[PDB]
Amino acid sequence: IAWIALLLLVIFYVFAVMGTKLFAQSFPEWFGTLGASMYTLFQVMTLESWSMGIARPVIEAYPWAWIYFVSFILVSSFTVLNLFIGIIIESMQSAHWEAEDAKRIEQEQRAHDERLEMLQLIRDLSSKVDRLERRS
Amino acid sequence: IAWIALLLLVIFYVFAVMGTKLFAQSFPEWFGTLGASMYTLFQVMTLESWSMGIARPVIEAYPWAWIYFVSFILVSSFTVLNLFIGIIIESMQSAHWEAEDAKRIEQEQRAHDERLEMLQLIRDLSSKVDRLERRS
Amino acid sequence: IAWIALLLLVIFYVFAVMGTKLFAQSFPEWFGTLGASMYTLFQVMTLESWSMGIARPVIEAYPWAWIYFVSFILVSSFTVLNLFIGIIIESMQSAHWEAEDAKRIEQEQRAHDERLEMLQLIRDLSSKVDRLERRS
Amino acid sequence: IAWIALLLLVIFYVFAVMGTKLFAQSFPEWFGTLGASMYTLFQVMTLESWSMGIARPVIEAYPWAWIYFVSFILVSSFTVLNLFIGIIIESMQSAHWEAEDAKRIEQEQRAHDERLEMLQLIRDLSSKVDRLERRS
Repeated sequence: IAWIALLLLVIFYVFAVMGTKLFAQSFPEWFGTLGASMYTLFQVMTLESWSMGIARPVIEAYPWAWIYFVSFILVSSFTVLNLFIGIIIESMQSAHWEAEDAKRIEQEQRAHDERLEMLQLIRDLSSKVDRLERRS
Repeated sequence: IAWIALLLLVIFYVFAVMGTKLFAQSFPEWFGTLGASMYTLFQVMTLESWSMGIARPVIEAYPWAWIYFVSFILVSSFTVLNLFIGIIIESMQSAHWEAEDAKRIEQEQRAHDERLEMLQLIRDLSSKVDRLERRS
Repeated sequence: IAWIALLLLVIFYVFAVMGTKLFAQSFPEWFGTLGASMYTLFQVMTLESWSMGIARPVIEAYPWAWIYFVSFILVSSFTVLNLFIGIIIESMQSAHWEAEDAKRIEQEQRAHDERLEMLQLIRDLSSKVDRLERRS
Repeated sequence: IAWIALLLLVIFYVFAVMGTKLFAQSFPEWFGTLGASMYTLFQVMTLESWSMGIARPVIEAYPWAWIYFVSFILVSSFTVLNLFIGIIIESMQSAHWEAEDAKRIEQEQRAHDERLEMLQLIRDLSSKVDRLERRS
C-alpha cells in the first residue's frame, strides 16, 4: 500500500516540474516556482476551481495544457483509487480474514490429528482381527 | 470490470455529441466542438463548477438543458460506482478469497481421501469378522 | 439497499419544500419553485459552490439557514454512505460469499453423510463381535 | 468507529480556534468568530472554493497560512477515510462475516462431537477384541 504513496509522490513531483517548466512564463502565481506548482497541483488534485480557475485560463494561453490537466487528474486520482482500495483490502483482510485464515488453518489441521490417529486405531484392530482368522 | 470502462466511454461519447448538437450554437467555448464537450463533460463529471459554471448558464438559455446535466452526472458517476466497486470485488476476491477458495477446495478433498480410505479399512475388517461367525 | 434510495428521495423532497418555503422569498432563482430547490439541492448535495455560491449568500439573509445547509449535507451524503456501502456488502457477499456460503454448506453436509455411514459400519461390527464373546 | 468521530470533531475544533487566532484580524467574515471558522472549515473540508475562495486570499495576507489549509485538508479528509472505512469493515464483517464466523464456529465443533464419539466406539471395540485374544 505505502509502496504506491511513493509513486503518487513521484507523479506529484514529475508534474510539478512539468507545470513550472511550461507555465512559469505566463501563469507565475500558479506555476512560477516548483513550490507554487506543488500547491496548485494539490488544489487541482482536490478538484477545487481546477478547470474554471486554473485549467481554462492556462488552456487559453496554451491549448497543449488541456492534456497536462486532464492526464494529471486521471493519473493522480486513479493511483489514489489504487491506494484508497489498498487500505480496504489490507484492512478487511487483516482485522478479519487474517485471523480467520489462521483459526481455520488450525481447526482444519486439528482434525487431521484426529482422523489420522483414529485411522491407526482401526489398523491396530485390523492386525488384532486378521491375526484371528490365522488363529481359528 | 473493464467491460464497463467501455460503456462509460460510450456514455461520455454519446453525451459529448448531444451537447455539441444542442449547445454548440450559443455555448461555443464549452460545446462548440465534439472535443470541447469531451473536455467540458470531463469537468462536469468531476463536478468542478459543473452547475454554477456550466449548467446554470446553459439552463438560462435552454431549460431543456437542466436534464442533460443532471442525467449525465447521475449516469456517468453511477457507472463509476459500478466500476469503483468492480475493483473492490475483483480485488478483495482475488488477493484473498481466490487463494482461500482453492486452499479450502483442497483441504476439503484431502480428507474425503482420508475418510474414504478409512472406510474401506473397516469393510476389510467387516469381511474378516463376518467370515468368522461363518468360521466358528 | 434500494429500501434507502426511497429514504434519500424522501429527504431530498422534504428539504426541497423546506427551502422553497423559507428562501423562495429572497432567493427565487435557487428556491423559487419546488423544482428549483430540487436542482439547487442536487447541486448542494454534489458540493459544487454549495457554500460560497448558495449557503453563504442564503445565510447572509437568514442566519437560521446555516443549519438547513449543514444538516442537509450531513444527512443526504450520510445516507449515501449507507447506500454506497449497501452496494459493497450486497455485492461482496453475493458474487463471492453467497456462492461459498453454499459450496461450504454442502461440503460440510457431504461428510456428515460419510461419518454417519461409517458409524453404522462400526456398529454392525460391534454387533458381529459382541455376538462372538457370546458365542465363544 | 465512533471512537474517531470524537478525534475528527477534535481536529475540527483545534483548527477552528487556530484560524480564529490567526485570521480573525484580516479575514473576519471567514475567521472572525470561533463559529465562523467552524463554518469556513466545514466548507474547506468539503473542498468548495476552498483554495481559490479561502486559502489563496488568506495566503496572500500570510504565506504561513498555506500549511494550515493543506495540513487541515490532509488530516481532516484522512481521518474520514479512516472513518469511511471503519463503516465498510464493521458493516462487511457484521452483516456477513460475524454470522458466518459463528455458523462455522458451530459447524466445526458439531463434528468434534461426532469424531470424538466415534472414537470411543472404536475403543469399546478395541476393548471387546483385545479381550478375545486373551479369551482364545
